[PDB]
Amino acid sequence: EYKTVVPSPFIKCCGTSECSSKEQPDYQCKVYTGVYPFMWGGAYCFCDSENTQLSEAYVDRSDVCKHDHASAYKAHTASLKATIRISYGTINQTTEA
Amino acid sequence: QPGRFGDIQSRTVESKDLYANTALKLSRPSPGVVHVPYTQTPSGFKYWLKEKGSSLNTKAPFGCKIKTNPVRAMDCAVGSIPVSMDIPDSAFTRVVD
Amino acid sequence: QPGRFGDIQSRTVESKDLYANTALKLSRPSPGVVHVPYTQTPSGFKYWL
Amino acid sequence: SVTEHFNVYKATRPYLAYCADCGDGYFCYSPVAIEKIRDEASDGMLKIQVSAQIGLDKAGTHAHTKIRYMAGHDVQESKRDSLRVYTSAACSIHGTMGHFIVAHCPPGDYLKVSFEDADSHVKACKVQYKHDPLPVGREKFVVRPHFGVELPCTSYQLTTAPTDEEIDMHTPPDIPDRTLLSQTAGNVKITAGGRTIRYNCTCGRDNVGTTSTDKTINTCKIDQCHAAVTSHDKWQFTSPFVPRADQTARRGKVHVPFPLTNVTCRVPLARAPDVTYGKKEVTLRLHPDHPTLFSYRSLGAEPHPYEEWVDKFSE
Amino acid sequence: PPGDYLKVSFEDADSHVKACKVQYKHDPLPVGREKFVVRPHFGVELPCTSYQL
Amino acid sequence: SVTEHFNVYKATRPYLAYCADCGDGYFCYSPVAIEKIRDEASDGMLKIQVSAQ
Repeated sequence: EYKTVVPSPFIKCCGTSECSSKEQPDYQCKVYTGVYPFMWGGAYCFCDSENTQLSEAYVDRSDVCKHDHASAYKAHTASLKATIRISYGTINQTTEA
Repeated sequence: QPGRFGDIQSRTVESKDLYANTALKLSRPSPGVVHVPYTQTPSGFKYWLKEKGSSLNTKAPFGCKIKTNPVRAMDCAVGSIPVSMDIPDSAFTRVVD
Repeated sequence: QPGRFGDIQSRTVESKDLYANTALKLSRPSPGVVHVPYTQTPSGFKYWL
Repeated sequence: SVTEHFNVYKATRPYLAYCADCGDGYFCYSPVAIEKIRDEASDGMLKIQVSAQIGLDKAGTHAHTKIRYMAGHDVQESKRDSLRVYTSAACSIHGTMGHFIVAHCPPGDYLKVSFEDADSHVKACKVQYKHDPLPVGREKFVVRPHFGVELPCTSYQLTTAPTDEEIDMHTPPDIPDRTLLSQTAGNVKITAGGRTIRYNCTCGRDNVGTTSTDKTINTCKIDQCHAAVTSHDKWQFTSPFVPRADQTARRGKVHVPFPLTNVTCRVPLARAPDVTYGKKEVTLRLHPDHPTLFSYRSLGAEPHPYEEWVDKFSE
Repeated sequence: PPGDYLKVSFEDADSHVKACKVQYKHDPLPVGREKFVVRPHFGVELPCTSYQL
Repeated sequence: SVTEHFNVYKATRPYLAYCADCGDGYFCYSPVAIEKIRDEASDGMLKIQVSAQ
């Protein structure tokens, strides 16, 4: 399973905040102009329209992937080991070959 | 491919490099709301886990019993095994006996 | 037969004898528990109904 | 001992994030906002993360019986006895530590976490979540049996010890509160009551307003004026529902408690089929209590696998 | 929530629970094109009707 | 009379019994192990036997 890493939005009040590339898998980043977000106590920014939210997200391997993962294998050239019981007279014995 | 087994792939459990193709796309935040909204195709591994069906242990021919660690097919009732037998004279009894 | 109609049979309501063929089998108490664990085919009358 | 595990939270605060459905059909800024539901235990235990912190005093000392949560700018505290988790019916909560809950839930298509405010008002958050865990065995059994088989599974271990799983802590953003401003004969009183305020007033001084009140000796009024609490002494989770203060690296971490561990789960054993033998026929009468996988194969060179989840009494 | 019955109940002055239950199939149709279960953080504001409080 | 109907229990004790699920998903020694649920009533009433009295 993948983990999707989504930081807090970098809301730049009264300004702008250009995005930049990163090497992380499936990484997406976009800057959205003209945001005017609210928090519980009021508007987050003074400027009514000169704000930009930088949204960033990328994919990472899940925190349990060490423990819950499936292995894709190529499988070929099988070797056969057999356990045989040999007996005759006094001898009666089991050997792997 | 997204939403199918191996939408993320890693050459080993520990590897630093991850291929990811999950179709992660960001979208613009709703007016006055802080939430970094986004769509992404659900985990192809977590689809596989329910789409699996019963494993090869229930389906292998010749009555094989399949096991892991190591991958092996036990007791496959197929073919025949030549034997070369070098028996010493001390195993037999003489015709006089 | 077990789990079908007539898995237990009585010649009359007041009969003291009873035929029963319910496939009751006991199995070993699990390690550390006092429970009398058993398996039995559910009543063929309550299936019939 | 647990008191040295929980003190990792003493550097941190709960937070008042946006919840899209607060158990009534509408939004509010909720002290219980569900951030992620983790579901990777094969036994079906859910690990739920909430914006509350459970097991902690206002001081951040460990306490069995307290939840701490935001009521505004101030952290408040209330009884753990009120914490309830529901899907289609009430879940059983097996463990709690800070932001995290582990619970066993019945199948359902939403998940609600709730507790009671210090004023005994119920506060909650609800999220859509299709909970329908796969069976551990070959039987979609409902309740743990007195007798059966111990199959291997995984479960979240109920230990609070530090773990490799972690969540990034950062300084809170500058929390706006337009009740800090008040008009006084055309002036704007900055009611910096035990806070450090950042303000802007167009006609006023702007920049950081500092602790203690400011008169804003002019006519600017509350329009063209703004204030926010700044320079908080405690970190918050970098959740996507709360702005980030700056792009710098996280000021700290908290570990995700209750590590995933290997366990055995007691699955039932279905009844031995009633069987009769015909000429090249086996007739099985199958009496499942719950959806039970029936399967067979030929032992020849051509198996023709059959596979049927039998939920009805069938031959 | 969806369900087959509607029960209204309240406690008497002596804290005895008093109730009534009726059969009433509550399957509401979706607004729009998805039978969603819970209100999401982001989506569309589709028009509808409901009882003004 | 109800008192002389009940007093047959005066010779008796409740008991603990093994219990596979206490409501949280693990085994229990509760004072209310459910011994049998009897369902012979056609209206669907259940007669439940528990180790509490």
